[PDB]
Amino acid sequence: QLRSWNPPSESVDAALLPNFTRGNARADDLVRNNGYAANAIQLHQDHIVGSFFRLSHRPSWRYLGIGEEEARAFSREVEAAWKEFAEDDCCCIDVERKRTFTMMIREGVAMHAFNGELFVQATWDTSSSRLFRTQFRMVSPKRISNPNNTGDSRNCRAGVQINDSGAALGYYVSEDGYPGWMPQKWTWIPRELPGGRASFIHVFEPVEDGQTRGANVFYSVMEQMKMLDTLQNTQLQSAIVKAMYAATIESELDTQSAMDFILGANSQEQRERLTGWIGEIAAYYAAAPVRLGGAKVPHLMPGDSLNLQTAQDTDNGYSVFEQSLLRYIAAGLGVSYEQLSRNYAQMSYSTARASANESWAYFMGRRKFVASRQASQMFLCWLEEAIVRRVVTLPSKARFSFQEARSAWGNCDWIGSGRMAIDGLKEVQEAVMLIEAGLSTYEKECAKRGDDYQEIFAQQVRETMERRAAGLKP
Amino acid sequence: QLRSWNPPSESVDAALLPNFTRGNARADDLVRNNGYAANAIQLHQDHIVGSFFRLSHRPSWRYLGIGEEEARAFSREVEAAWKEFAEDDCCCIDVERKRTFTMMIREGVAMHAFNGELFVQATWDTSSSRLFRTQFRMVSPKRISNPNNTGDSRNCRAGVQINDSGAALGYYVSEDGYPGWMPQKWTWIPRELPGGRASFIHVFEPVEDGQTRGANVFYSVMEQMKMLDTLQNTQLQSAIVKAMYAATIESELDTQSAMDFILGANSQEQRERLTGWIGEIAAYYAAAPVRLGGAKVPHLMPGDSLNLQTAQDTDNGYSVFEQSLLRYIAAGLGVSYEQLSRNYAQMSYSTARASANESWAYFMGRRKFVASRQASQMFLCWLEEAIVRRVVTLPSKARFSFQEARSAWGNCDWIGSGRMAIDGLKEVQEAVMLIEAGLSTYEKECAKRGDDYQEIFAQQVRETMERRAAGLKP
Amino acid sequence: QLRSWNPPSESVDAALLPNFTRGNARADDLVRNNGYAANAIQLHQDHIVGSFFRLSHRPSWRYLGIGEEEARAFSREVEAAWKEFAEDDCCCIDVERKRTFTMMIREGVAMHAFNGELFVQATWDTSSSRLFRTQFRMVSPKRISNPNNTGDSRNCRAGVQINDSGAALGYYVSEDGYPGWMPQKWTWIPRELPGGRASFIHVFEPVEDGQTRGANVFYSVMEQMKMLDTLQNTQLQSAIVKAMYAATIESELDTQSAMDFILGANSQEQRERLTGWIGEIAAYYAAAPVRLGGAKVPHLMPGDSLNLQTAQDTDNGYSVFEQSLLRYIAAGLGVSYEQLSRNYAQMSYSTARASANESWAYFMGRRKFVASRQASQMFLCWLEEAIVRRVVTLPSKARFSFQEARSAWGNCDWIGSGRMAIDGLKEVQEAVMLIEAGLSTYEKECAKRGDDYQEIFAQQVRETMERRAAGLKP
Amino acid sequence: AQLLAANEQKFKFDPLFLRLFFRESYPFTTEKVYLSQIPGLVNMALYVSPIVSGEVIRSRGGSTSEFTPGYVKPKHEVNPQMTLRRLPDEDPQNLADPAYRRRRIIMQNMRDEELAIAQVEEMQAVSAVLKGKYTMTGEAFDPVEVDMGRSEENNITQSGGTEWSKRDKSTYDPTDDIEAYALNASGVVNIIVFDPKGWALFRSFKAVKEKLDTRRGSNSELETAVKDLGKAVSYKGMYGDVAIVVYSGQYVENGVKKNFLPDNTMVLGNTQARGLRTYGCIQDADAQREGINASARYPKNWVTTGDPAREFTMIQSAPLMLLADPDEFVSVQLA
Repeated sequence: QLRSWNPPSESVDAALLPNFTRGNARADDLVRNNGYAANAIQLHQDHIVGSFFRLSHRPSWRYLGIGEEEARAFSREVEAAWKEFAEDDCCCIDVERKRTFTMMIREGVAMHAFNGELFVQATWDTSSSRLFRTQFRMVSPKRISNPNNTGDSRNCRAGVQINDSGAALGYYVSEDGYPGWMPQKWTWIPRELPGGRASFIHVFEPVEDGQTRGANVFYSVMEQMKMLDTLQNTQLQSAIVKAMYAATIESELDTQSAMDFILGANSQEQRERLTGWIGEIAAYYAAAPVRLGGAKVPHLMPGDSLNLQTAQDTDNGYSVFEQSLLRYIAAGLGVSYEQLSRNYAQMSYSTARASANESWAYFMGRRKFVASRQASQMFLCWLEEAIVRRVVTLPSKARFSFQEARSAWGNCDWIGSGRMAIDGLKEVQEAVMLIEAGLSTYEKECAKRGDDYQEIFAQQVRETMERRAAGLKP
Repeated sequence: QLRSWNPPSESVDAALLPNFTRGNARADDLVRNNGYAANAIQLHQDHIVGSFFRLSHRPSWRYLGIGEEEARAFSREVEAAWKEFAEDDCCCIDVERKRTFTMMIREGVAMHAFNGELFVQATWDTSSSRLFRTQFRMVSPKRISNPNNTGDSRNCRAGVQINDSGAALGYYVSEDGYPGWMPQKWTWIPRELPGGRASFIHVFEPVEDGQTRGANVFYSVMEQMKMLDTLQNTQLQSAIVKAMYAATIESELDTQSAMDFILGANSQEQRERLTGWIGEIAAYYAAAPVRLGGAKVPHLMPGDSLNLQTAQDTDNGYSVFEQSLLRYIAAGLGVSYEQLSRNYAQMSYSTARASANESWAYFMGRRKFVASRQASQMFLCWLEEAIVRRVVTLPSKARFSFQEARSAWGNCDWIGSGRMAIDGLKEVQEAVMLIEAGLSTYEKECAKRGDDYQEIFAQQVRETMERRAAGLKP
Repeated sequence: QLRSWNPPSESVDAALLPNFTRGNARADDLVRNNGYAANAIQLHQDHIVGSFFRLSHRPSWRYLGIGEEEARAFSREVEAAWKEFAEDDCCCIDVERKRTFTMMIREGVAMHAFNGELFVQATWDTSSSRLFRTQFRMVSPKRISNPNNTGDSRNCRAGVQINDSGAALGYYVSEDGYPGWMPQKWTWIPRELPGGRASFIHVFEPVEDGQTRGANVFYSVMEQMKMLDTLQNTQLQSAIVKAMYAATIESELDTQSAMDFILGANSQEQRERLTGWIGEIAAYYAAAPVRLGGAKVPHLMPGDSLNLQTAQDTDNGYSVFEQSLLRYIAAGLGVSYEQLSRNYAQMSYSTARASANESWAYFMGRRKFVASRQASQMFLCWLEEAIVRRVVTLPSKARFSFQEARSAWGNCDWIGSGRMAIDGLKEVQEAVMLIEAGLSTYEKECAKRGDDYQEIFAQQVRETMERRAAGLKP
Repeated sequence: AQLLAANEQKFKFDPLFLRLFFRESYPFTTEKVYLSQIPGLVNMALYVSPIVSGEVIRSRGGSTSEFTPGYVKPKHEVNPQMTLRRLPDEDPQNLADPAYRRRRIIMQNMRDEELAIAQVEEMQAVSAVLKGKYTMTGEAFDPVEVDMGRSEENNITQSGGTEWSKRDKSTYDPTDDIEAYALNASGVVNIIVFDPKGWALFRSFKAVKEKLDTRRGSNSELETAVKDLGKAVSYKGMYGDVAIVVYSGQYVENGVKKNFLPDNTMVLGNTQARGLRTYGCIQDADAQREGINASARYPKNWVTTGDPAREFTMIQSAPLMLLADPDEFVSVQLA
């Protein structure tokens, strides 16, 4: 079985890139034919981004000498601008003109999960319906190959032109293949502009040094493919052969030496004996009507029957095989099957909350690992455009210029899915302890709750004043 | 078995579009013959929209410089207008004149679930029974094919005319096929008007770039089809063969060499022996009446019987096969079977509330992903019409014009199904904690409760004053 | 087995309408022969309407400029009038003169459940026993066929005359067939009058566009039919063959060659041997009295016996087959069998209240989906008649005329079954939390409780004053 | 079944015929060779008056433009049941791998394949420049004679008149015959490559042996070519003006082996004679739908499902290599 799937013995990058197309193609096959990939990407979406992905700008006020109040007001301005620019209802923020920021993050994270890499391009849109002429078009991974599909070279390696030190200079984007009859032409695309401008945002997780591509799926999913095939076929055979039945006719006849002599005489010159016996047996079956049930017994003149003696008859064991292996690959691939297909077998209280909190912290890990890159890159490009357009005003006491301290000025964090609910009592006792001991700040409280302290305080002011005015109890 | 269903190895869009008609047709077959699709669409309806889908208009007052109080009063006016326009009792808001806003959302979400896409068209009704001359007619997905059913082309691709960059310009709507004998003629329909007017609302979820169609169902449901078939047939065979019985007659007779010699002599020239024996056996069965029960033993003269020796006799295993696979595809397709067909097997407390809260948050995900598009599009069209008719008054200090900031002015959110009830104690301890710590605002409190803070306060005023007047206890 | 039931591969409307009569006829067969349909319709009745269906008129006072107090008093007048008109004790509100409003809703919902559609007609009764000359006669679905049972046509489609756009103009009502010998004649009936008057209330749920008929039952119930048949027959066979017994007589005799020679000699010319042996065996059985029990051993002279060797002897499996399938179709069709036939197997506390609350919310869904249409239509017709008769007085400051704003004036909601009881502690802790936090209004409190705030306050006034007068404790 | 790109050899070692005289490759998208389509030699003299310019010049319509290329498509099995060629002690553990055994055995199989087509192409070349006739033939195929047009003076024989065997082994000089046969060759001859015994009786004359220079005196890249193909081309040395070579290449036919060269033959001509390598259509659905209908060679590795449920390596080609000028070489049978 190791024949149809073969690992070379070498560093992972040189063991994957030669068989990149086959592994990725069979990955496409399984993610299309199989529901597990859809469920996994959907849960990753709903744990990492969830409803939305919220920007929070925190310029390094302490290091830059900027006042915290000026930083906070400038952040208010940039947050209002960014939310109003992102909430465009006409899907107009993409060059394809059919994806908002939500689906920017969606397709980016999905493709960085599947192929391990995502490709964003900051292009200059001309549609004047918005103040900001920068859109972000996502680039397929099929596009990145060496110019004219040539094999890897000295410095042109699977489509990326690098130096001897590996520094990613640029890329050869092959032309799109949709419809299925466009030819591919390779075009030069630099990774970033010299001034720090993020033109081609290439975010991938390298497992080792010098690696150019991300992680796969199929190269650990062939075994589900062939287990589902084998369980499927074995259930089919079991079902079809629980009551397969042979309906033949035998007789006494069979006078050993006499039967053999009759057969030999028929073979030599006395076939009339066989013809007469066949006629008698045909008359037998047409005067009997030899019929078993609703159907006719298949015509068998005496002396021939099937021997449907069977193989071993122990239990198939597939039960504990499949539970063990589903277990196995479930906290292999990472998301547990007791919800990837939802068993409720013997699961208990500590079971539930321990599994939930470890899995949720681990999704927080993946979120902070493979979402903040895209978030910061897009925010940096948008903030550069805003500074170009003088939408928001930089602090006058800027210790470093915007172009010099884009990292310092464009320092930001992002908020993923909403408020976690698992037990209730858990979150509420945590909340009461934090609010009584002061062990929670504005920033981490809002991180835990998916809200904002400024708005909760303003709305509590509104709550109290409306209760006082209408006669309610604050 | 892989013969009657075949995946190509290619990108998903080019692997689905060539076999679009067959997959969709067998999807129709299974959603019509099978109850699971009906239950799934019904639960999706009752989790996403539920009773109703409530509009809430929040123009970006902070960014536009609009006062929050003016924004709130303008929102009050637009909400009153929208509710009174939507509550039309004569089903008159559609061109078909037989669906209200509720069934707009219903059919839209159902078709965007089945085919992955929904097609709305903003048409100018002439029926003067309402102030607003805009209706929204939904367009079938069968209509979108290339002009005269031609195969995909360079830029005309499965009915959508796009550019090289993929931008969806317009569509070729084939003529309706009901009654089953109208010919199809393809008509041009642009996606949107240049001024931002949403004429042809085409909302679909693209799994990858350049994809034009949504997701399927059958391409993961063929296995339920053939498992239900195999379990059905195997139960039928098991039932019919638990007591199938062969009723033949044998005798001692059978003098080996003598019987063979008699048969050979009969075959050659002595058939009178066989005739005499048959006569004797007929007299035997007519003087015995050889009868077993209520029925006659089927006529078998001696020397011939059926050999109903069986196949293996181990348990079929279908029990744990079917539990494992129902498990499997249940949190595949997404909604758990312990309610898609309702098992109560060994299910526990943490089981219940963990499963319920994760599934409900995930339905909140689907709701915010595939309902807000249609909601915002319809609201934008209706608000544009209202501004045309001067029903509601835009703020005088508009920083941007309506046509320029339709996204900013027409910023809105929507509320789906009503107040979730699962445990009681859970929701009430959450409510008491939120109302004591102030950790809940007007907007998210009303989101959690399915109510409105303004109306709860006004009705609490009414409550207190009526209790005071009538003598009750506020 | 797929032979006696056949799905075409096409859109659901064109896959059902050609086989409409057969599917509906077998649906009638199963709903008549089978108790499940009766139980399901009874529970749907008792969950949707229950005891009664209560009208509540809420004209859009805010949008129309009407004062809330005037709207409430006008609603009081219309509610008193509607309750006194509906409470007619002589069953006189129907043209058939044998159904009140309760059975209007009953038959309407039952037929909209069975066929997916209901047909009401607003006719002008002449019986002067009531002030209102409008009755509502319900129209059978068998009546709607093309004029003279012709097949579907261009615009005349299964009895409905529509345009190319599908707009339902009118209907061809075939004459009644009771007694079973009236001929059918097709009469024209428009769907609604141009002035918005609801003449022919045709309420059906269309699964897709252009669909004219509702949903079925049998097309998912054939499998219960044939499972009940197969389990029935297999239990009958098992019962009859647990102790079927063959009572024959064999003997030693059987001297192989000698017996064969004797039989051959008898066949040729020596039948006297057989006659003598038969005489000896008859004397044997008449001198023995060969008798086994209370009955005589059936007469078998030696040398012939039945071979009742059996088929396989594994457990039938029907146990877990039937539990799995009852499970299956139970939360298929929607109402769980652990009450459609009431199992109490291993069912637990979270089991009970989770299942109950989800099922009850889902019945609230069906109620608000398939009851409010009929309620609003009937209320609109009755209110139009009341305005014609000047029973209730419209507001003088009417921003729009009655005929123009029938939807705005005739805005109404309805209350179904009474106060839900499942646990007690649940409802009471909910009630105490709502009444302490004010999180419940008049309208939704009365919706939850099945009462009225005005009457509860008036009766609490009466309670307190009678307790004070008689000496009790308020 | 492995991909198309697993066709890396870097082993092009044809015996100085298809690489030195017959460089002029013309793979077509069309079945036959259309010599009218090939420009070949261009009409290459006339100018126009210093007022205006003249007509349009075309490919000058070759008289015969219809011959059948030798569409050769053999195959083999690479069934992982053999122990393979084990290069000395490079970790036979990878041979123990079915993956490495299968890939280097498809390497070995396919290299056998192109050297097979190369050796049959060399037989075509030796027929071509030894008689001007080529036998496009095979069972279940009509024998087409493809003639470049070798003239009679290009087929004049040494045995006619006086034979070198029937001459003085000491005083006679065959150089006179050398220019006698070289004059009617439409050019200069600079290689005198013999078959072995032909060179034997050539050098049997003393005048030859004290006229030839055994020294290198490296004239051209022919020494480099001999160093490359030290197998069957043997650079005897200088005969002074001209280079002396001997070809003793051998083809190993169905049951036996024998030399490419006949007993005693010679072709007098240049090292830069023009040789056409017209190539026909490649009848493989893969080749057509990926555009390899006009190419040199096509490999593939592919699995048969069913009766011959196995896996094979398939090589397809269609050469019809000829010589542009058959008169360029004088073909002489020797004494």
